[PDB]
Amino acid sequence: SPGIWQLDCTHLEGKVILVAVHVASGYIEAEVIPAETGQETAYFLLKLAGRWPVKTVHTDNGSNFTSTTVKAACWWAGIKQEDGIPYNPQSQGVIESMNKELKKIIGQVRDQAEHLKTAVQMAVFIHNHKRKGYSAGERIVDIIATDIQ
Amino acid sequence: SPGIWQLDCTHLEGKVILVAVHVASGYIEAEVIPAETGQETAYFLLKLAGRWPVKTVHTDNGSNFTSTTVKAACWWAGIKQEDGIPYNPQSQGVIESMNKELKKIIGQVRDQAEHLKTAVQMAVFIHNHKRKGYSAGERIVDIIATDIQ
Ligand SMILES: C=CCN(Cc1ccccc1C(=O)NCc1ccccc1)Cc1ccc2c(c1C(=O)[O-])OCO2
Ligand SMILES: C=CCN(Cc1ccccc1C(=O)NCc1ccccc1)Cc1ccc2c(c1C(=O)[O-])OCO2
Repeated sequence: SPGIWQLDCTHLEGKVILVAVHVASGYIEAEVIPAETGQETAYFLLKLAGRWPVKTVHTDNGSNFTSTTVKAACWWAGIKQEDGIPYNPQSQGVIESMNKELKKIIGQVRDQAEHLKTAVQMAVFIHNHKRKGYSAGERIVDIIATDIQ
Repeated sequence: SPGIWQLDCTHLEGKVILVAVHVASGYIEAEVIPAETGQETAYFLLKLAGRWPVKTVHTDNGSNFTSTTVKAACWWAGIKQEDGIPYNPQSQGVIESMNKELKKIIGQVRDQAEHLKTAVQMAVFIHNHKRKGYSAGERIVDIIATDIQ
């Protein structure tokens, strides 16, 4: 549970926003890329796993699941690459809700940056600090610290 | 001190590696950029602060300290922007040592990636996971969790 992340890909302004969600906390990391490729996805996971103890990744689609570059990054970083089949139906909904919330925040900050990537990082900030009470940033640290002890 | 980070800029292969060190743990995040500008430094800090509770940043040089874009990002993200003067002489040495260790790791992984940015993320991964016994990634989580509690 402390080590499980889910990949999520959403679109805006003709660009792609790749998101990793820490399932147990709702904490996120995201980046803007021109298109979702195996190489972009691989690099994103390598970044993520150098930063948090990533044990398992539920990939966002079958192409990233199949991708030999994505499998190579997961091998490199010690990550168990799994499919993203929502055996729990509530998962599709949580992710769609998350994409809608993130797009809302992006629109609230959109005029504060020329580039979409800036707005996306502002939205990540607001999302992770939003007190729900604890924030997602607080919850991820507590979950992992509890795990280490 | 759970919220204090130090910026560090180093060079390799005619490119710039921008590093943020979490002082109390030695945990790092880094990126490759073509040149250190205020815009690049501002964007990097915005990413960092959406991911960890960044309270204070010791800037790496006077230009980033002066930079109005860097000040604007620190304002946006709630970061107290400070100078980086090593009033403590041991700070120079610690950072110099980290740069040499990071470059060493980059050399050990260099052939496993075409692009320097890939090698740099591999190096961040090895650095944050190295047990010295706890790893820097373990120490940062514990420091911040204790703080939240
Ligand atoms: C001259 C700086 C460039 N602009 C100015 C701007 C243009 C249009 C609207 C507002 C602003 C503004 O000053 N917002 C406050 C602010 C500044 C920095 C960080 C957070 C908030 C911000 C910026 C900086 C670094 C970046 C960027 C961008 C970006 O515009 O996307 O993209 C990659 O790294
Ligand atoms: C087909 C992918 C391209 N290469 C292949 C390669 C070229 C030269 C030497 C080795 C390799 C190799 O397969 N290493 C294993 C490996 C693959 C992925 C992640 C970690 C380790 C890796 C790569 C992937 C994504 C990226 C990259 C790069 C990069 O080469 O820098 O840069 C930004 O996103």
